[PDB]
Amino acid sequence: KTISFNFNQFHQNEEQLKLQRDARISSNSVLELTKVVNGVPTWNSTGRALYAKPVQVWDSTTGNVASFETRFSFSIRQPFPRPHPADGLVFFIAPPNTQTGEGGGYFGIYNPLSPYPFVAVEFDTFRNTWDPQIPHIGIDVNSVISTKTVPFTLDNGGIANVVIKYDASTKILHVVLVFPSLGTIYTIADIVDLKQVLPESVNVGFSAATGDPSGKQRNATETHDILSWSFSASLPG
Amino acid sequence: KTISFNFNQFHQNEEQLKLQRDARISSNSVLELTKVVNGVPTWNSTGRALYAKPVQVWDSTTGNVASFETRFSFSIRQPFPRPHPADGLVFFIAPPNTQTGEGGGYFGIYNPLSPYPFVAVEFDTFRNTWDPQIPHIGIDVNSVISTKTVPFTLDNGGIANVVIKYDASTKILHVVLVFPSLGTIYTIADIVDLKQVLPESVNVGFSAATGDPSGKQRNATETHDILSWSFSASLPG
Ligand SMILES: *[C@@H]1O[C@H](CO)[C@@H](O[C@@H]2O[C@H](CO)[C@@H](O)[C@H](O)[C@H]2NC(C)=O)[C@H](O[C@@H]2O[C@@H](C)[C@@H](O)[C@@H](O)[C@@H]2O)[C@H]1NC(C)=O
Ligand SMILES: *[C@@H]1O[C@H](CO)[C@@H](O[C@@H]2O[C@H](CO)[C@@H](O)[C@H](O)[C@H]2NC(C)=O)[C@H](O[C@@H]2O[C@@H](C)[C@@H](O)[C@@H](O)[C@@H]2O)[C@H]1NC(C)=O
Ligand SMILES: *[C@@H]1O[C@H](CO)[C@@H](O)[C@H](O[C@@H]2O[C@@H](C)[C@@H](O)[C@@H](O)[C@@H]2O)[C@H]1NC(C)=O
Ligand SMILES: OC[C@H]1O[C@H](O[C@@H]2[C@H](O)[C@@H](O)[C@@H](O)O[C@@H]2CO)[C@H](O)[C@@H](O)[C@H]1O
Ligand SMILES: OC[C@H]1O[C@H](O[C@@H]2[C@H](O)[C@@H](O)[C@@H](O)O[C@@H]2CO)[C@H](O)[C@@H](O)[C@H]1O
Ligand SMILES: *[C@@H]1O[C@H](CO)[C@@H](O)[C@H](O)[C@H]1NC(C)=O
Ligand SMILES: [Ca+2]
Ligand SMILES: [Ca+2]
Ligand SMILES: [Mn+2]
Ligand SMILES: [Mn+2]
Repeated sequence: KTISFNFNQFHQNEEQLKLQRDARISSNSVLELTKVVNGVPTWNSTGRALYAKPVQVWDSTTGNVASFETRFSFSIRQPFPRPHPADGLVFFIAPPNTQTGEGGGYFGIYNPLSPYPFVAVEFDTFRNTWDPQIPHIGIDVNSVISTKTVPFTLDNGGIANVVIKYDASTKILHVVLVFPSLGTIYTIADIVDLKQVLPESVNVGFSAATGDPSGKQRNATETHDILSWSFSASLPG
Repeated sequence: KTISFNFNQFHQNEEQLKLQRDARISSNSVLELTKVVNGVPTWNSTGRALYAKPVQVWDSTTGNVASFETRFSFSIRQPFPRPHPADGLVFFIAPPNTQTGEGGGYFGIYNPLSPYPFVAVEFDTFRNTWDPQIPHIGIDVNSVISTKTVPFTLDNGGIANVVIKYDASTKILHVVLVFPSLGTIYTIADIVDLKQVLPESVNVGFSAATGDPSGKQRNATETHDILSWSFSASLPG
C-alpha cells in the first residue's frame, strides 16, 4: 500500500488541498500560509494547508508502521528586522478533521482547550520562553517544546529545500535543510514512535503563524511560503 | 575533551595525514585516494588516508560515548561509461594502526585474512553480489554488506558535499549527500552503537579502490578525490 502525490506548483481551487484560515494560493502559484497584503506580510495571521485525503501511517491488524519521505521548498522573507520576526512554519501530522489551533508560538497546530496529538517538524523564527536561540529546526511530539533542536541561519527571502524521512524499522525521523544559494546544510534526527502517538489514519500538511497581537508588535511578522511539495508513504501491511 | 581539525586544502607532505598505498596529494592540492596517471584513472588501485593522531570515541571509565560531526567534499569522475566503473570510496572509523585491506569491492578496509572492526559510510559505484543497485550510500558495520542502503545518482566529475553526524545519546548515525550543481539531496540514517563495535581509541579517514584485476576490465575505474575535510568530536567524559 503505497500512497503518493506531487505539487511542482500550486493552483487556485486545487481539489486535493484543504486550506484553512488565512491560507491561500497566489496567482504565481505559491502557497501562502500566512497573510500578505500588497506585498507586505501582516501580523495576527494563521493558516494551514492539509492534503485533502487521509493517509494511513499504521495498521492495527498487522501492527505494521509506514515509512515515508516528504520533500518541499519554502521561503521566508523577513521585511522588518526589528523588533523581531514571528513566528515560523511547520510540517505536521495529526488526526484527521482537526481545526486550526492557537497562533503565535503555537504555529496553529496546538489547541490547549482540546489538545490533539501530533508530530511536527518546525522552522522556528521567534524565541518563546520555552525556546533555545532562533532560528532553529525542531522536532515536536504533541508539544511545541521540541525533543531535539538545531540552530540554522535563514536565507532571508531565499529558497530552502527540505527533506524529511521516516524509517519505520529504526523509528528514526531525520530532516535535512538546505539553502542552495548559500550552500549551507543543516541536519537533525530523533527517534519517534508513530504507532505510539498517532491514530492509524492521519492528515499531513503545513501550518504557520505571524506575530500575535498580545505582543503588541505589528512588525512581528514574515512570509511563510511553500513553493512545492511531494509526499510518499508505504505500509507493508 | 572536544577534538577537531579542519583541512580547507591539502598540502604536499601533510604532517597531519598518513597516506597508504596509492593515496597521494596532487599539485593543485586535492587528495587523490586512488591512482590517476596523466589525467586518467587506472584500475587495480587502492589507497587510504588516515588522520595521523587517534581520536577517543568512548571512555571505559565513565562509559560515556562521543558525538561527532564530519564534513567533506569529494569528486568521482567516471571516464569510461562501459562496462562498469569501480569501486567507490568510504569514510571509516577503525582501530588505530591497521593495514590496507583487500581492494575492489572491499574498498581497502576489509581484510578476510585478519578482520578488524570498523564503522564506515560507503559511496558504492560497482554492484557486487551482495549489493543492491548502484550507486548507493551505505552504512557498514564490520562488513561491506550494508545495514542500510539508499540509491543516488552521481554527478560525474561534479562536486559532492557530505555531512556525517553521530549522536551518542540516540546512537543515530545520519549522513547527508548533496550535489550542489544538480540540487539533489540524499539522506540515510541508522542506529550504531560505537561502544559495542569499536575500541576506545580509533583512526578516522578515507579509503577507495578501483577495479580489481580478477575482473579483467581495465575500464572498471574512476577517480576518488577528496577536496576538503573537517572533523569534530566531543567526549563528555
Ligand atoms: C517596524 O519596521 C519599520 C520599517 O523597517 C521601522 O521603521 C524604519 O526604521 C528605520 C530605523 O531602523 C528607519 O531608518 C526607517 O526610515 C523606518 N522605515 C519606515 C518608513 O518606517 C520601525 O521602526 C520604528 O519606527 C521608525 C519610524 C523609528 O521611529 C524607529 O525608532 C522605530 O523603532 C519598526 N517598528 C518598530 C516598533 O520597531
Ligand atoms: C573502455 O572505454 C573506451 C573509451 O570509453 C571504449 O572505447 C571507445 O568505444 C567507443 C564506443 O563505445 C568508440 O567510439 C571510441 O572510439 C573508443 N575509444 C577509443 C578511441 O579507444 C571501450 O570500448 C570497447 O573498446 C573499444 C576500443 C571499441 O572496440 C568498442 O567498440 C568496445 O566496446 C571500453 N571497453 C569496453 C569493452 O567497454
Ligand atoms: C596490480 O598492482 C600490483 C601492485 O600492488 C602489481 O604487482 C600487479 O602486477 C601484476 O602482479 C605482479 C605480482 C607481477 O606479476 C606483474 O607482472 C603483474 O602485472 C597489478 N596487477 C595487474 C594485473 O596489473
Ligand atoms: O510579538 C510576537 C510574539 O507575541 C507573543 O509573545 C509575547 C511576547 O512577545 C513574548 O516575549 C512573551 O512575553 O509572550 C507574550 C504573549 O503572552 C506570542 O506568544 C509569540 O509566539 C510571538 O507571536
Ligand atoms: O571488474 C571490476 C570488478 O572486479 C571484481 O569483480 C569480478 C567481476 O567483475 C564481477 O562481476 C564478479 O564476477 O566478481 C568478479 C571477482 O570475483 C571485483 O570483485 C569488483 O569489486 C570490481 O573490482
Ligand atoms: C486578529 O484576527 C482575528 C480574526 O482572524 C480578529 O478577530 C481580531 O480582531 C484580530 N486582532 C487584531 C489586533 O487585529
Ligand atoms: Ca517560537
Ligand atoms: Ca560494491
Ligand atoms: Mn522552537
Ligand atoms: Mn555496497
